[PDB]
Amino acid sequence: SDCRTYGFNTQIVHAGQQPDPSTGALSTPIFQTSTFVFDSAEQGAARFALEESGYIYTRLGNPTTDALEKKLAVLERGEAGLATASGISAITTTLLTLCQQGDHIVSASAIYGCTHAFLSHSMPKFGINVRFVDAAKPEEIRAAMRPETKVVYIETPANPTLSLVDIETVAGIAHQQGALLVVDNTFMSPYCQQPLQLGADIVVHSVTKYINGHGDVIGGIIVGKQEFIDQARFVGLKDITGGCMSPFNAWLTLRGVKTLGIRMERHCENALKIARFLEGHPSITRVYYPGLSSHPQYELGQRQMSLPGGIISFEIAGGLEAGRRMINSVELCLLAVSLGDTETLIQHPASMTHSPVAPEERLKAGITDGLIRLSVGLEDPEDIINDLEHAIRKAT
Amino acid sequence: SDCRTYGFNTQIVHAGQQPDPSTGALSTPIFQTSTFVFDSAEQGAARFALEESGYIYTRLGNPTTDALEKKLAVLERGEAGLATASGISAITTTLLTLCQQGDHIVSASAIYGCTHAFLSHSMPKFGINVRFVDAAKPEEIRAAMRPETKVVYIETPANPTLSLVDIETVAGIAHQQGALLVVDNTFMSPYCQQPLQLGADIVVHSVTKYINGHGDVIGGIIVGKQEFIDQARFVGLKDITGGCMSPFNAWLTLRGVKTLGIRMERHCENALKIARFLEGHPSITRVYYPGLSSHPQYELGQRQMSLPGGIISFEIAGGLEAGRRMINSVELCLLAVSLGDTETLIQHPASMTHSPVAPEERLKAGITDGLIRLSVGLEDPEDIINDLEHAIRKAT
Amino acid sequence: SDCRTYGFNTQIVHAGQQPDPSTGALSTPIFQTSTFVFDSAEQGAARFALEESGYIYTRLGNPTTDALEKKLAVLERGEAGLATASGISAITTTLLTLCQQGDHIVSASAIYGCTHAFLSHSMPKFGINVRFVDAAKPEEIRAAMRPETKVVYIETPANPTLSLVDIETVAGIAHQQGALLVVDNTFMSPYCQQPLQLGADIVVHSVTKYINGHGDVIGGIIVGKQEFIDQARFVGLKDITGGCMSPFNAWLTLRGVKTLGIRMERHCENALKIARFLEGHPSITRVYYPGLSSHPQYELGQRQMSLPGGIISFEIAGGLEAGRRMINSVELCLLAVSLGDTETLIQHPASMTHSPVAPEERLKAGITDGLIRLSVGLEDPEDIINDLEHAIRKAT
Amino acid sequence: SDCRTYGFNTQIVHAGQQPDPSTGALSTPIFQTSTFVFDSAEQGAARFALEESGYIYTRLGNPTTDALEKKLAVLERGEAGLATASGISAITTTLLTLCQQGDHIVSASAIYGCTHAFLSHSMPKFGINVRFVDAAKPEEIRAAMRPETKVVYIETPANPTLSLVDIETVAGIAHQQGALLVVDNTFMSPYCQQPLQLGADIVVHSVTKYINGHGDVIGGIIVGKQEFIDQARFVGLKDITGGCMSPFNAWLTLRGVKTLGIRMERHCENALKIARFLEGHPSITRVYYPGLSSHPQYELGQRQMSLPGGIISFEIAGGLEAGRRMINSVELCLLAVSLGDTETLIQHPASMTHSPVAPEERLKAGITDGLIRLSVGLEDPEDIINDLEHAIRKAT
Ligand SMILES: Cc1ncc(COP(=O)(O)O)c(CNCC(=O)O)c1O
Ligand SMILES: Cc1ncc(COP(=O)(O)O)c(CNCC(=O)O)c1O
Ligand SMILES: Cc1ncc(COP(=O)(O)O)c(CNCC(=O)O)c1O
Ligand SMILES: Cc1ncc(COP(=O)(O)O)c(CNCC(=O)O)c1O
Repeated sequence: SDCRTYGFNTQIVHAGQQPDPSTGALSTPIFQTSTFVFDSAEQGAARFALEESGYIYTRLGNPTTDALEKKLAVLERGEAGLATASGISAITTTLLTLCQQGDHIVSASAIYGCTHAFLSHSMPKFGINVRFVDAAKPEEIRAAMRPETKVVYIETPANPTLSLVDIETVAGIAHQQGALLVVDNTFMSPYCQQPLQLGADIVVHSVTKYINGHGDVIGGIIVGKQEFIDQARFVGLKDITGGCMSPFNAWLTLRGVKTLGIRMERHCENALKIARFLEGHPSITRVYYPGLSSHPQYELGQRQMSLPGGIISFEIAGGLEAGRRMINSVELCLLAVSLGDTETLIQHPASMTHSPVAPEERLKAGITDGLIRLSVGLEDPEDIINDLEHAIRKAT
Repeated sequence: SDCRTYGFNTQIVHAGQQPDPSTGALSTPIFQTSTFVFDSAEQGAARFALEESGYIYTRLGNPTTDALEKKLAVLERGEAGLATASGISAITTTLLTLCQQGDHIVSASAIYGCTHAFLSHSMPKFGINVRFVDAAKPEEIRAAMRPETKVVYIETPANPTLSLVDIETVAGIAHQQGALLVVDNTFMSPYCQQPLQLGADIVVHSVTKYINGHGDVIGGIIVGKQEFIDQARFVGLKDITGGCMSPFNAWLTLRGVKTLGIRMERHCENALKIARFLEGHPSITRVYYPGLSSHPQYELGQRQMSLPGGIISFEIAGGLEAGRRMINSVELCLLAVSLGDTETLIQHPASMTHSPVAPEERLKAGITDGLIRLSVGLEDPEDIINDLEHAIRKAT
Repeated sequence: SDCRTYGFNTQIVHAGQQPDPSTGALSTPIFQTSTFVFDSAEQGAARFALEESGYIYTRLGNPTTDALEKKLAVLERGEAGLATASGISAITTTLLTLCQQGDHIVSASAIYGCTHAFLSHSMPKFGINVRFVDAAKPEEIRAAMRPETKVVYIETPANPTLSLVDIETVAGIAHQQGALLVVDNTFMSPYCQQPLQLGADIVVHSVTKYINGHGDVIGGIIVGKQEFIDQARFVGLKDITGGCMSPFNAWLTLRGVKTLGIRMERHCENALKIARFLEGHPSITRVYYPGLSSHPQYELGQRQMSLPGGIISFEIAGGLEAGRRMINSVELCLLAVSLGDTETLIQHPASMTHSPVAPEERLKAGITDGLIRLSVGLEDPEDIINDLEHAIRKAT
Repeated sequence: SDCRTYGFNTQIVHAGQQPDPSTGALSTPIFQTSTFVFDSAEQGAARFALEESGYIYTRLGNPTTDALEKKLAVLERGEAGLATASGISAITTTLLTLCQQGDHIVSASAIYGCTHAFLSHSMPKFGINVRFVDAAKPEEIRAAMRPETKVVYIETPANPTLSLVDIETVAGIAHQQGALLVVDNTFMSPYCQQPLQLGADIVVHSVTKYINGHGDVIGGIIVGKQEFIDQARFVGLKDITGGCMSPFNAWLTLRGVKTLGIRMERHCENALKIARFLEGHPSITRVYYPGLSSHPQYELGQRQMSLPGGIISFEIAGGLEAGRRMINSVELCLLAVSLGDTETLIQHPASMTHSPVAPEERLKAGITDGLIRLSVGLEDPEDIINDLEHAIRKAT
């Protein structure tokens, strides 16, 4: 019995999971319990000093959460996993585990906004400095390293613009200089990109997105070597963020992840079609999509990703006002944040998430007035395309 | 329609809750969603800049979690609430919201061990110093204050020993010197003690314990003024710990809390009886219980608590080995950590949670070799007493 | 280890439940699985012929549902239990298990309306006849028996009017004449009335009401001898109604039932007060409540019930229109059906559930124009009373 | 806004669902409530007489269950839907709605065993007769019709052997003679076969199988004309079986069904490969699979099914003992009943479900000693094939 051995689809379905030993129940039971019962005083002391296995209390670990963690470790080719309340909590639990006052981080600039603020306004208040670079240009990463640099942090593709970061090249710079690479692998799952295999040390995910895939879990997951994971758990989560995952949330995300392979295939085949349509459209000025040949890092993309992903950005003819009109005129696509659910979602960070954010903040930070982000769900592409077509046509 | 007005039991049942407006559904629906849908671009921008109500995304807020938060705010007489993944996350989200490098905390020594470690080994790594005092002696609290002291932190009664801390007296010292009081109100719920009414600024709870009351939720809750809560939410939780609560966990804890008044009454009436039995027992050397007249702070207890609580500590004749035997000989009482569930739980932090923790660490830190902690559940007291009687008799 | 031995409160908390054997998890795990895994072909054949224990498939049985079933069997002093999708399904699964075409039932007239219709319009279509009697007059029960009478069916107290049925006296008539007694014990739980101890053969409950107690489960439970239960399960449920219970619903109802003893105590102490207030009110013409001395079967009530229950009926000065006004004027009490939740619920079967049901159907069937039914929740009685007082005053 | 209009994948994702109107919550909320609250007495009377919309009480209907019901109605091209506790309860609720004593049913012989027993031993006890025919030979269906025949009942493909039934041809015989056709569409979902479009009147499903697809829900669904559905609901379910569905079970099955299109595609592409491998294997004597050209009804299959399905039966060299060995020697495939989960499941109704069922009962009833049924999950086919190959090789 070793699940690391089977093909990747078999692993998505089976790894971390086994029928319940005392009943045969095939679905992983929801161990919705806060506490666990020891059968002896000495056994309670054994477990508590970390001297024996296994369970003590849900903040510390849980058999439902354990399966999910073993699964994701397997899919990412990591040694171990640690689930968390949110993807944000996967990132902060990681970096607050790795960092004390006086340390330095080097970060991609082109990351998720809530990650940006943690690093911008919160990290330095604990005396941990962060320097921001265009991670697409790995020399910038080298140029910002310092003796106190403990961690280099990246997302690929980069949330807003779908630019890429060469992981292997970034792995070697960070390592040469004594730092760990931490890669947020959220936009791809491990079905699409495996940063650990490229030399990264830690992978984090918002399991909220594709891994759960169903738009009803907020959660995160950390994957890395056993020694780091143990600290992330017994200190970072146990003591610092306390962002542990509900066993219900674990069990939903195990449910969600069974269909990861086939949902990724369909997300990505759908998005390719939609992107090609967007490219040919006279009212669309630019399309950002790793699967379009016109993508500046297309070849990089072809080597480190099995699939170009379910996310498309694009700019519409006429900026802010046209984008507003278009986003108000979709009938199928839903106006919401988050991504990686089975429904097609659309966001206009210009008329929307960044509207009373002064025009000059915006542009510096990769966002245009016409920029629309699409999360492509599992609908028939024709239906999405016709909805897009209608609303674009409406708006220009 | 104002629920702050009704009696305390009516509030436990009703406050924060109303039948679902589009259906009439009386149970608060589980909004197990990650995302929310805006009906306009401009409405999405309104909400996002904090310019209009209400929902955007579950890490930020959720209608299920909102009810629980409004309930607990009401019961504690606070302005607002913020739920969290764990009670630990309620504490760290609070103090990491209030503290940057260079700040000082003054803390009770006699607190929950995981809180102790956060303050001992983790807080100072962000350049935040913590000084530990016997909070039972409020002069010690005064004596340790500094110009950079931002927060005073206490538990009452104090987790291990059930010693008390005079909240009103501690409120005034902390305030006189420009600091906030933060009180962990976990061992009491607000049905028993309301620290905010005594002058505390922030109350935190592990809702895992009594508030949920059913041993199947890990969760926490923060209560305080709107201005602090907004920061705890939009920065501390959104950005730093990311310890948000599953809407399922919220909905269980709303379920759990309906019966808070009657479960507290029964916990406390049961525990009083058991404590009086323990007092009269020739093989029990000491009993720690706020409702026993021999309690050193009995009068303090009588003024700041409506009820003496569901927790008893006691020492058994013969130390470590007798306590081990006793704890291995109970048949009804369950050997487990946590407290405040409907089953009677018993822990022996000597033979157990602190066994390969060298004898000298232990004693300094209030723990004796014979010390047993009982969480008294909802069983018939006679049954618990006879189980206790049998096992004590076994062990000496 | 035998839970039939402890006091009744200890049993409510513990019976049917034990910590999970492979993990120690104290909360009963939710085995939300459809299927179970056998470790051998021969073991799969063993279980399937009923030749060995235990689990095969959730329609047939489940470890979560099993606990609830063992609990309720214990509390009712029955041999075994069988959970169901609804209380209606507990009744039909019972009687369709016990009855073929040509059989006869004798039933109380004063039962739940949906039960009435099953017996009125549905039972006879399968060639099973039902005769309706005032079960309050046990001679009427004797007078309607026939050689083909297989079952006598009753509710006590009787849903609408809170009249009672003498179980022991009805047990002996039914038995003398070769029939089983089936008692719907829903309005009481087993904490209040134990019909099996009085000589009844089968007890059914809508666990939707008090047993779950939290207004978020639809469910039912059957309790009786092992031999009948096995048929109810392997034929009646497996083959006929197929009304099996979700393991989630089981697990909520196990959660709900932990607090049964204390919720019943509070329901009943609250209702007593409210009933006495209603009695003294000049605008209330009649009050129906087993705990009022003016109850016609008060002594019967005193002998077969530990407590008079949480349900009050009463008539208001001025009939239909006054009752409508009153029910529209309550502010705390919620206008809804069902009963036995933690919120106080109020229904006016006159202006409401039976309004376009012609005035003459109604009166025959125990209902008056002014009749209001209150399900008394866990609010402060004073608050309920003042709400009642206000609205009554409004309405007359 | 009309979802009947979009392509079939768009419908799987969207139909029956819309963001929550008072919050925007994109996931359909779990309305885990027993009861609903009316805002007026008169509105409570309106709804109750069926005079206005909408909700009254979960046994009767629920907004979570409603979505699932509207979805499945849409996917099957029916007018309405009604969810149930089990697939068995979808069938009995249907036929007990349509049948009184004296009526006749004509049924396929080759159906699910639990359906068989209901019809064999239970239906006739209510004075409802059933005649069993080889539904593969539609003349046999004609030959058994009677003046009192109300319903013809079929499964296609037929659970054990995967024989087919020509729906259109059977529709016309049943209709010509004044009967309704009822088709159990469980082995296909509506993604694969739409019996209603072929002239059937009622479709039932065990949603336990493919529709939920995740092996953690027991549930069923009825689809048909509004007039029949209303009776199935307000009488058959409300009064007779009472097999209503938990809103949690509904919400899981809505979750499960989002991925129906892609899970069916993968189930069926996987199974085709495995079947072709099984065909070429010298130790496999017979393979039953609608997608193999050697299937006797291959052309029928090609016309009424979009896809040949995820189920394979086959016989192994050497009968009972070889099948036992093989089924005990699989390492990936799980030994369990049920089908249509994401894991590959295998059953040997010879050494197993029918072992102490005397050899002569068996053979009559289509089962051979060597017969193995495979439910093909979402693993890599190569992995399943190699596991099959190994175990077959083991066993012969
Ligand atoms: C790359 C990335 N990393 C982390 C997160 C944080 O995940 P949680 O919400 O679970 O804490 C997100 C969410 N980004 C939301 C999207 O841009 O709309 C993300 O896109
Ligand atoms: C007083 C107090 N505060 C905070 C916590 C932390 O709660 P969470 O486990 O939800 O993170 C605990 C738990 N103390 C466990 C008991 O001493 O066994 C506590 O007792
Ligand atoms: C006595 C009694 N028996 C059975 C039922 C049926 O229970 P389910 O709804 O779980 O199927 C009820 C519900 N009676 C609802 C009340 O009169 O408002 C009842 O009161
Ligand atoms: C065709 C068919 N119809 C109805 C059912 C009944 O479904 P429920 O278990 O939800 O009540 C089944 C289950 N048949 C199980 C399989 O043969 O292993 C079935 O295969």
